[PDB]
Amino acid sequence: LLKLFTTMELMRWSTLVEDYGMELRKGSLESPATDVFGSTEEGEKRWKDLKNRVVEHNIRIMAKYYTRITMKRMAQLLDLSVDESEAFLSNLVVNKTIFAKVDRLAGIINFQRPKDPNNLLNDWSQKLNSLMSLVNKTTHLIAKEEMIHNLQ
Amino acid sequence: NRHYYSITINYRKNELEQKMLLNLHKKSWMEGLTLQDYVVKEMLELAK
Repeated sequence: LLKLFTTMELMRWSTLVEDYGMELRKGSLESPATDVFGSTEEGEKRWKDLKNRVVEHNIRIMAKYYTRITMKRMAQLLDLSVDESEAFLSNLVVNKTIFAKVDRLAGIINFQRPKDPNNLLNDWSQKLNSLMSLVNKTTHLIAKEEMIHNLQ
Repeated sequence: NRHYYSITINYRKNELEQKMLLNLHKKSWMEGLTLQDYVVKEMLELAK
């Protein structure tokens, strides 16, 4: 459960079927696994919520990542196919708080979502970081060079 | 001025100190390390 939540990295739905469907037969507690998974009229709606969990498990880290990957590669790394991608990603683009990017044009998508409104942070990051690290390069490299010629 | 008058006070040179105060002053205010800024993208709108 926690491993499905720390940095999350991908998941396979069938390995989850294994790990959390052998718990519906293995008994130590048996009633919460019944109420969440073993039940049908609500437990199967919670299986649907588990499908929400596996697809949001996809979508959260794929909103964190994947700048310039294609689409069939996307669906096969979603572990759910392209029609399943339009279903399973329409019902989380109705979340309408993650901005992503797809195109067709033959079946090929792209990325870099904000269309880069930046020439500013290039200067900021690049030049301020590099120039201040270079003014540190004096203050501490000649410090260590003077140290290694204190000890010589 | 009933029994008072000011006096001359010059601010005389210290060759031991004047050029190095100038060194402190200038070479610590010309970019500090002289390598730092050599803001810029919103003063566009501010200046226009």
